[PDB]
Amino acid sequence: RERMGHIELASPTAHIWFLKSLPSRIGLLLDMPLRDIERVLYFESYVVIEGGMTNLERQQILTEEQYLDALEEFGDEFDAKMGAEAIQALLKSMDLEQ
Amino acid sequence: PPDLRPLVPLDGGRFATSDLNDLYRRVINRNNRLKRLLDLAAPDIIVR
Amino acid sequence: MQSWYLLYCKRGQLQRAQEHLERQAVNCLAPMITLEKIVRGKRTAVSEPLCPNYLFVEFDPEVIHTTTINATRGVSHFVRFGASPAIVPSAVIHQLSVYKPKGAFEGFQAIFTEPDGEARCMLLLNLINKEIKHSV
Amino acid sequence: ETLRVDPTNDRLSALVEIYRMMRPGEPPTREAAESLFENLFFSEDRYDLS
RNA sequence: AUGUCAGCGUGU
DNA sequence: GGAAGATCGAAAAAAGCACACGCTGACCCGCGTGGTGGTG
DNA sequence: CACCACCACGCGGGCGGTAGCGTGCTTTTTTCGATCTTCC
Repeated sequence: RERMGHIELASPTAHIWFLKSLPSRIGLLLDMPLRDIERVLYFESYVVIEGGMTNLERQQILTEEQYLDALEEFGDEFDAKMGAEAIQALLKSMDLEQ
Repeated sequence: PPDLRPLVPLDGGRFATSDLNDLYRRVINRNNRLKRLLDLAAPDIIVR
Repeated sequence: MQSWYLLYCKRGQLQRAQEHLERQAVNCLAPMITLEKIVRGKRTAVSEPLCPNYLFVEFDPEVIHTTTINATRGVSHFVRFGASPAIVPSAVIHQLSVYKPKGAFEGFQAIFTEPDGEARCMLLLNLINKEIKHSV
Repeated sequence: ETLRVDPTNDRLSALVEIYRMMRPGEPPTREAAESLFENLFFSEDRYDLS
């Protein structure tokens, strides 16, 4: 009646309650529109994590062609990830006190 | 826990609907398939 | 104009979707590798698709819309890189058509020599993804 | 006033706008828009005013 | 030794 | 004199919609593939 | 020994289709593009 189980997720997935229940806690915490978060979550647009010395900043959403162009031109150290793991890395990188 | 999502015998050889069990089975199927795709080094057009 | 897309067809309905798409003047391509399979006879000559539930489609989006293709009998869905469906270069599919038994040609030979279909389709998808990345 | 508000200026533009309304995301093509508008109200197999 | 859906009805 | 803050109106999405009881039916994967098995 | 019949079954998903499916409620919150205005 009491013992619970667990499944080890192979890839991170967003918790729907925090993502969808308006106002979105993920969006409010990261100051990003719900459309951008929901489109980077379901694998349709890349999002930057480490802006680096390139022109693009930290929290920028990029389409496929934009990401490929950035990798062609400034393809040295900038990080542009895809999906829920990208959002998890973005949340981890951000510091709360500053 | 299983007791909070029980499988009810239907005294006819079949069982009840068990909605939570169905959703859990769906999630387990997807997780196992994703693991299989990842361990085969599948391209980023399919694992996505 | 003319392009190439990838279609994941319904399980076990590859030939039905193939003939339905041929009826619609869409150029359907599915590799058919002939090898030896373990059957009641030892290593009988069997022709098998490179991997089931996958087919390349050549059709002009203006001539035939994608909604019609998605509604074609025997096909399940498209394969899209992002929101828009993926576009396959003509060079790679032409090379695949040319190299029936066998850099890129080494990749085709490696794909053909593997006897595990679940790995065959993953290797082929890796090759086509590499070619798409090189093209774009 | 409705014409002033209306952004379309040609038959193809109006058909494209209607298709964009009906099927979001799908690329509005001439053939697709024409087929959709023809089948909406002027096809016996889809529309039946008894 | 359930659940759900649909319908009917009773008392307010 | 053009970008940013204010407005604002419409479109969309979510949340809710009394209690208690009685009775009835109807249902509770799939499906097409591959493996297996008796057979004349 | 192919040969037809029978059962596991497995992964699979929206379903079936050569597309759409929806159409008689009210209130609250968001949000997002269009206007404006206004101000540095």
